[PDB]
Amino acid sequence: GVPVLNTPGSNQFLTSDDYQSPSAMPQFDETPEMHIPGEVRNLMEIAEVDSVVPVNNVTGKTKSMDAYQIPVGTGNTDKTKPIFSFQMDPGYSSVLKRTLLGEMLNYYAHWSGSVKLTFLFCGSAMATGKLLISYSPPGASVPTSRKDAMLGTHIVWDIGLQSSCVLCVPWISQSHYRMVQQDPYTSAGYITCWYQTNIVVPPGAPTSCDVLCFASACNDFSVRLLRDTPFMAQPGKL
Amino acid sequence: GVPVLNTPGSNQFLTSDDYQSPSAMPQFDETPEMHIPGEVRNLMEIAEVDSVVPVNNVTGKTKSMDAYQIPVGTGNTDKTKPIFSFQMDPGYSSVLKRTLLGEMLNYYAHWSGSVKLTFLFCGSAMATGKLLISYSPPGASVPTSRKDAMLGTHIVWDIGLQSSCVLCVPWISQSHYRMVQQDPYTSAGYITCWYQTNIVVPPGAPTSCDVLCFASACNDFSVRLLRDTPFMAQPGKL
Amino acid sequence: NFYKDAASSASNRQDIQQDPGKFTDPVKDLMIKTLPAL
Amino acid sequence: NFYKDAASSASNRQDIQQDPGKFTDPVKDLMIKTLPAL
Amino acid sequence: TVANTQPSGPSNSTEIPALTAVETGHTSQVDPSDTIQTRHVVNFHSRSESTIENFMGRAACVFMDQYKINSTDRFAVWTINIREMAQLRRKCEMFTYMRFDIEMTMVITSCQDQDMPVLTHQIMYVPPGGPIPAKVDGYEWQTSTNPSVFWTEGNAPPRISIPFISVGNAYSSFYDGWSHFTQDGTYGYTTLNAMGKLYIRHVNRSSPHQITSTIRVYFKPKHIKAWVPRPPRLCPYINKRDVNFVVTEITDSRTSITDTP
Amino acid sequence: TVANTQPSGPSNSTEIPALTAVETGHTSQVDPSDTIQTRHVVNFHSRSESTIENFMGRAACVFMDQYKINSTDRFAVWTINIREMAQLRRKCEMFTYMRFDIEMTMVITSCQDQDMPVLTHQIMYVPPGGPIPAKVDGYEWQTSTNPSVFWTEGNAPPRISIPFISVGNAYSSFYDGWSHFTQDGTYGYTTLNAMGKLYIRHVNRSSPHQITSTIRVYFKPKHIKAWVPRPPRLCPYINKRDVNFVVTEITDSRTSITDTP
Amino acid sequence: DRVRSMTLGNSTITTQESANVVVGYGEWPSYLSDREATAEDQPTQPDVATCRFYTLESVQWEKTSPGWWWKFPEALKNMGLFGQNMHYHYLGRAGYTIHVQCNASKFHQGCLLVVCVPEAEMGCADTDTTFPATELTTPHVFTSDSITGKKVQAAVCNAGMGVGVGNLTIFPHQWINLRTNNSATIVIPYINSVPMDNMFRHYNFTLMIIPFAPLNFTDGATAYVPITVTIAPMYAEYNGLRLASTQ
Amino acid sequence: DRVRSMTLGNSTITTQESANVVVGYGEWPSYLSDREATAEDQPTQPDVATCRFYTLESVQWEKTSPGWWWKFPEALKNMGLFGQNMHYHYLGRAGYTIHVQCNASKFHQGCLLVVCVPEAEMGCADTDTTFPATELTTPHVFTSDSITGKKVQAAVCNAGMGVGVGNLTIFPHQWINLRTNNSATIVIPYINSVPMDNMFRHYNFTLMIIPFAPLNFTDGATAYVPITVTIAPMYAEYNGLRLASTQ
Ligand SMILES: CCCCCCCCCCCCCCCC(=O)O
Ligand SMILES: CCCCCCCCCCCCCCCC(=O)O
Ligand SMILES: Nc1nc2[nH]cnc2c(=O)[nH]1
Ligand SMILES: Nc1nc2[nH]cnc2c(=O)[nH]1
Repeated sequence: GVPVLNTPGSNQFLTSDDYQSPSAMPQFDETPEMHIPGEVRNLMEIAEVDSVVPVNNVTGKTKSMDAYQIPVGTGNTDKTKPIFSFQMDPGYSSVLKRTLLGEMLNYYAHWSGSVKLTFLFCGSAMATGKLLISYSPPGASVPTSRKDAMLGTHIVWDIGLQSSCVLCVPWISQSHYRMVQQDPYTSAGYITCWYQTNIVVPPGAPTSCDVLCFASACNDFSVRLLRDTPFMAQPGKL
Repeated sequence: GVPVLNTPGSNQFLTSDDYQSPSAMPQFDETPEMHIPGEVRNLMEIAEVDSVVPVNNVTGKTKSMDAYQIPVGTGNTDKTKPIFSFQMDPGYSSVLKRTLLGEMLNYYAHWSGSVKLTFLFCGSAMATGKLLISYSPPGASVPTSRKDAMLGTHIVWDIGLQSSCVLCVPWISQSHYRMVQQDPYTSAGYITCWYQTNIVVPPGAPTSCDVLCFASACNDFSVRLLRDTPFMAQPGKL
Repeated sequence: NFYKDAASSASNRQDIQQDPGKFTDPVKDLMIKTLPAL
Repeated sequence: NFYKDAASSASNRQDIQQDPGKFTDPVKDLMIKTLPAL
Repeated sequence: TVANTQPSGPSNSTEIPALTAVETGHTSQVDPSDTIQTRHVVNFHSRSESTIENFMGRAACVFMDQYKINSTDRFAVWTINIREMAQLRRKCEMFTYMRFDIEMTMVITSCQDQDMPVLTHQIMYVPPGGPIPAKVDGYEWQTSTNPSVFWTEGNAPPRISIPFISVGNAYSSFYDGWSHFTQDGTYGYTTLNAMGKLYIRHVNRSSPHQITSTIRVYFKPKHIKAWVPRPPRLCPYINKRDVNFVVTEITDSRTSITDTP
Repeated sequence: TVANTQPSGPSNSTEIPALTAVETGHTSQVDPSDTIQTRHVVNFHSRSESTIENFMGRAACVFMDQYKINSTDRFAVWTINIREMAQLRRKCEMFTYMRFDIEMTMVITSCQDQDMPVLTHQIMYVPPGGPIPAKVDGYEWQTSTNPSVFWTEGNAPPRISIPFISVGNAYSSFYDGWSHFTQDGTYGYTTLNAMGKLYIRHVNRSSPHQITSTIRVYFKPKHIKAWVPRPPRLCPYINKRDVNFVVTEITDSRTSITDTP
Repeated sequence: DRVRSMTLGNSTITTQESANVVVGYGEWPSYLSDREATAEDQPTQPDVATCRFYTLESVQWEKTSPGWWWKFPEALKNMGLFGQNMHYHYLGRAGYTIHVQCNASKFHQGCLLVVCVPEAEMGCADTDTTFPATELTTPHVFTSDSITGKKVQAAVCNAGMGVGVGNLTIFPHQWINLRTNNSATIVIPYINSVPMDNMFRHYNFTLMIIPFAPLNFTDGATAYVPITVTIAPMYAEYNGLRLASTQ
Repeated sequence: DRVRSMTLGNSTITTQESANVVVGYGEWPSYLSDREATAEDQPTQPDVATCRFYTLESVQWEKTSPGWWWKFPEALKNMGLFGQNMHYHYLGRAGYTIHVQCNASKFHQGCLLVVCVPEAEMGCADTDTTFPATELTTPHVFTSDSITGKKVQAAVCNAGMGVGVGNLTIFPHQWINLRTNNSATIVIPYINSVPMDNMFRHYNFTLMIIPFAPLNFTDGATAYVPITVTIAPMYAEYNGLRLASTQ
């Protein structure tokens, strides 16, 4: 018949291909389509949803509930010390690699866009305060004082009726994408929190409160290169 | 010539495929088409035809004619006991797996639609009666009294000149299809028969009559997933 | 159709026809669902 | 499309749709970015 | 698609859809819309996979036999019939008359009981009355007008299409009749089964060791027209040239008429 | 493409984009254009590879088992489920309900534990309730209405397409419910998993030496619709018929809340 | 619509309690058309000499009688001119109005299945031999047991052809329920894979009468309840004149 | 926009410090349409007898209480006519306005996660067995430890279904922050792979209430701070009448 020429790549099985294949069950009558609530068509729909961030994942608090809550107190000591501090890259950072942002990000090799950190204050209604949450791009060390941390993209968050604040990490990068894995060339900055003034509490209210942290993606967030997740780590037959 | 690429699935033999193949006998003059009466174009044409249901398939009556006839008598005893009772699913039920509905249904894995049970009364012309044939969807046990059975989709059938009645099982299912094999997730209900009043017979007529049962599909009946029948069970070379 | 012969063709699975009236009700006198049978 | 069956077809990778409004803000009363939440 | 269910309400009238007479040879055309109260539901269910073309249109095994390389066991012969194997027989013995043209697919697997070079097979079909070979160097094998397929191993299975080669307007699965006009001789469908023998051999002249090939023929009916449906077979398939049977129970038994699991 | 970043300037007003309330179940829709001063940048970045069709549309291994030539270890059986292997399970246990039709690709590699002639394999699929073979000369293997693939070695892997064969409007990865109506019997998604067994054997009758073939099935979902997203699995996959787990740390630990590398 | 009359070729049939006639597969029989014919010879069409009602020998229906079967066209040989045109012609068609009639009182009960099965290829009693032609063709009776020998396997559950006897409802059939009707009329068009066929060596259909509900009556009612079969070919035509065959 | 009222079938709900109601996945529940239905029987729609607020047993919230879960629809059995229509019908839908309410002072602190998880398939405490149905369904409590036995693994970090408990924010949920609101209302449309499903053997969703920030207060404040769940089905309809099931 028509003369054909077999090129390289014939009779192979590439797993990520787009070919038509003969149906095993011809003229099959599928079940009629029904409207189920909550259809997800893109995984960046479910990476842009908030998720509580285990910031206090110190040794002995991870397999508990105390990993999520950030201890914030009222006192005279250690008000020139950070409240927390962690890497901003949501893939390898030991704080936000497990969030919904970090779970959907570890199936990918490259990522772009702005992430935002939402801080819910879980104190009493009478306890008021102000906090400085700052982001500093890489190139220098971690900010060790509040003076060095207020030079980065920060926010002074007054705690009142609203009781929640969003720090949008503004995607200051050299390149268009960053590696999800940890490499020096594309490493995100640092997210530190500081006491702007203090937490002030009335005589009868509990003096030890805690901030609850969130993290999600913005509308310009995208992931770029599919890979397998390292978390599952199957040992053998189930 | 034209560069081609051999995809997976080449040089295989899928049994249920739709390909063109070279004719072994080219320019063959087939025998002219003739009109033979009774052309069947769909197997649900011949599953919607009635067929006598061996309801009385007790041990010792199956390899006989007494399997088809349902004993209905005139007496004072056992009028609060069912006349018959069986599973409604026509694939695995030991009563209607062999009917024409069940023979064409066992070539398939899924089935949908309403089945209907037709009851022919084979008594004398002077003997009259009333019967309650009920269908109860699953979720509860088998109805043990006529009070519990008249809560399902039932019919009170007066026996007279017409002498035949159709109980349409109305397809009350959770899903669009049910499994022909017996699984708990998609199991049909129960079909029980009861004495509404009694069978009343004149002095000279025979006091022991019997009801003859039928079963067929409705117009909304369909089968969905082709498989092999388990009945044939070839042992070896013929 | 890459062959001239008609037997050397794909199976016409697409068409769906049916006439169950020649099996379920082959009777001469028409029987109405509503009316009594006799 | 070289096959009649719809399951025997290429993956529709090209289409890109999304409705993140049913997950991020599923609230009844509309919440403006500018205004306070309560 | 199948018929939708029309909505009905409570009815009290002199019309009786449930009341029927089976003795009229008539199957009642009633729906659940006639007996009980129903809602309007739109049935998008189709009967596309219950048609005769989809039901019969799957390749079923019809013949297995061995033939050895390096006598009469050197090649195979089948004298074509559907009745060799039980599962496709029960589908074809479900219609009295049926008109179809089939393509056959062979699955030829050689097995060693010293290295086979490569095996090439010949599947020669002689129409009825043709010369039959009695040897592998028969002289019959040259196929001047017999259709024949040459196949070397390691390739796709040999598929060729066959027309409707029956003398009559349809193949007959059943023939309640005799062979001779005096009502004598062969009884049943064997008389009508005049389709030629099928001869399979290795075109390799010999082999250093004993190689036994087995062939598997897979008929798949297409362009199918079936007439006069009949009930499926209940009892098994003792013979190939006759519908003979041992009597079997019609259905699986229960302990009581009320007894149910 | 993704949304561009609009230019903003210094702002001093009674509007507060940063101030939110998480307790409203509401994720703030703010951008970096609301918190800080930004330049106008045109984002040509797309979300084309994060879609469900691109994410799930890669062929993942779902089944490996051996079957030998020359008993019940002569053929393989799988009773189809996604739960055999952990990596595709975590992608499918990420959505509660998901509706897709899959094509399966087999990778069949025979290995010797005297020369194999050539190996031809049969992958027969019985839908649920069909006859199961208990032997290689079962009689079940002839596939009158079961789908089946015949494959001889040295060719392209056998790829065939499968439709959406579920009873329900979607496959359910999770079923928080029981099998029986009395809340008894089998718990979990096992009750819903009614997809037939998959039978693989050598159609070669025998072999002079012991040959052990292994099969690798690769499902690739396509035409994918997914509903009700749920968080990815944290703890490992102890069983196949149930989501049972040993409790594990939520995240890797640090030494202090301020401690950072 | 219970009274009915059938008049064919000087022989009429009167019934007053009957179901309506059942037309086999919805086709009424007719003569062979010019486009579906195969024999270029002028066919013999004796419409009134052969297409008329022929009454077979009646059979006694008892409490334990299993059933009966006739094999047509052959059963109609040496009966009138319909059997004479078989012996002189090689080909033949017909359309067989089958009128099975069984009357009773209102104090008798029972239910017959009058079913016409095309190509009821029977089965031998011993599974490894073949049985003579006198076994197939006083109609042969079924048995409520298992026979052995050089005979047709005439068990009732497997109706002779090896199927479920309750599944014989797929064929054109009626029921004689003694409370409703006392007759069953089935019209059978010419059903065969061939336009004309020989009437001796080939049995186009068999008539099976099987009591699903057996006959029952108390003392005093008439014990002799006979079943009479009245078969009338329709649109019968013949081709291939020759010397008479001796059978 | 903090005050709100919900009136269903003669039962209204008043709240004065609350977030706005969260509609699960942006779909408000409704009756089953004619094109997406599967059962051709007229469904029972008792809109005022069943679609009303039912108040479950309140639970005490302590400084060390891990959490609670209910399993609906089943938790609403034998409660009003919504539970009676379960026992007599085989199928069912609803839309479950869930109003979780927990009040405190301005001197109490704490933060609950009120999350509705569809198909919260739990995990057994011992990884090789199966646990009875009384384990799943006084709401079952989580534990801030690891239990062992024939029980559901009710650790809090793995919320029972074996995920990160901070990642339960993907589901329709609210927070009860005691400084902001004292109630959380979630509306859940009928979420299932099937148009109607049985309400006994199948748990469409579970209601998990998990304190991320624990309850804390000094001496003098009220120690007994209860959490009350007020669930009201919406657009509930039933199909498949039968005898009452004994469960
Ligand atoms: C190498 C050439 C091969 C040609 C093989 C020709 C096959 C003949 C056609 C098959 C016979 C089908 C008979 C069916 C009869 C029935 O349905 O009972
Ligand atoms: C040789 C023929 C092969 C045919 C194989 C049929 C495969 C059945 C379909 C795969 C089942 C998919 C189940 C997914 C359920 C889930 O997502 O939890
Ligand atoms: N008398 C009569 N002639 C026909 N010709 C075609 N159909 C019929 C029929 O039903 N009755
Ligand atoms: N009352 C009310 N009815 C609806 N119907 C559709 N959406 C809505 C809603 O949000 N509120």
